[PDB]
Amino acid sequence: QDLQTLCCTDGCSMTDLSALC
Amino acid sequence: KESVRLCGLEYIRTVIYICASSRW
Repeated sequence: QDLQTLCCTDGCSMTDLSALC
Repeated sequence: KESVRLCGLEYIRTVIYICASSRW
């Protein structure tokens, strides 16, 4: 459910990471 | 919905990399 957690399932895009930056 | 799959360290490493590059 978490952004980092679901990244090991769904996945995070580059843009999504930039939003965390 | 297609994105990269990073788990923990892999995610953190990719995030800090982009965050740092954007600060440089």
